[PDB]
Amino acid sequence: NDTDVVNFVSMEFSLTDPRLEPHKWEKYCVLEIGDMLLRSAIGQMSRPMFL
Amino acid sequence: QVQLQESGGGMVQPGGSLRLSCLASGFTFSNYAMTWVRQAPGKGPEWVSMVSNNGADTTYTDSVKGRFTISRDNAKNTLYLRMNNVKPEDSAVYYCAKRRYGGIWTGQPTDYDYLGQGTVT
Amino acid sequence: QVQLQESGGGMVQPGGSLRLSCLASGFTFSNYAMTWVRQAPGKGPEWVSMVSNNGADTTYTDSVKGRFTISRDNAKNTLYLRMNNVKPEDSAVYYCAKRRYGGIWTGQPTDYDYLGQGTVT
RNA sequence: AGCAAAAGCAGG
Repeated sequence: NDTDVVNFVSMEFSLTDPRLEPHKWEKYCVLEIGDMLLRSAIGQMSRPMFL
Repeated sequence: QVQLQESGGGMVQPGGSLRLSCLASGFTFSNYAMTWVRQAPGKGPEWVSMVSNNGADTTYTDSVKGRFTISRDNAKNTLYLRMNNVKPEDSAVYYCAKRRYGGIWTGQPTDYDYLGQGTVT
Repeated sequence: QVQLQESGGGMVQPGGSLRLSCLASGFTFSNYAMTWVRQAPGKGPEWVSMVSNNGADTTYTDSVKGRFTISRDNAKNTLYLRMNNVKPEDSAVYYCAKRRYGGIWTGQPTDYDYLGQGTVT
């Protein structure tokens, strides 16, 4: 039937860290995937990358 | 005496091209490697490119690969830089400088001489 | 009275961009379709683009598809054309004109009005 | 585990 649920897993990359707002997700499962070297007007940010 | 006067800059539109020229006089040109180093208003300078004496060993920043092409002509003792696909963040004052040594990798990018001008878009 | 004065042209380098503007006055702008037509020195003009009254139906020449973008603003009663990836052969004198009808496909591209300027690269 | 709800999926 059309009503039925289908389940799956979803991976969407993310810069902003968790633990700033751990209430927003009680459901996520955050990994670390290293750095991405963002370029700001001065220097380089080099923030980590989480998934 | 050693002086570096650059030109060719001006206003352009995003996604365009520009051909920066640098004329050096006063020293032995073919012996020393050359560098382009830019500075955005507010942020300290960042090296743009380093080019060899032979013109065969060239190196660019991690954010400008594929968009830029540095070269030099030893006859008129001059330095050419072709900037294509100008991003809005490349809007800074560009600088032409003459390396301490004749190398490119020996030592971190720092210079010991004067400067000319640079335009902004 | 009806007058078409255009500007925005100039020198550029191959692979750059250009933004041509055309200001028309004296008639009802939103009613009539508009056309950009260029002319190379020596060859009769060739139509570049035809733009609708709604600004939704646009058509370009078979050799400028993907490189150009025509648009219009009804407030100032003006016509804009953004050219990217300037080929060396697109170097011609551009013409801004106001179609006989408010349509694009009804009838072959020919105009009955005045002209401004067009630059060359 | 999840989805989402005053009941169902998470295969038959």
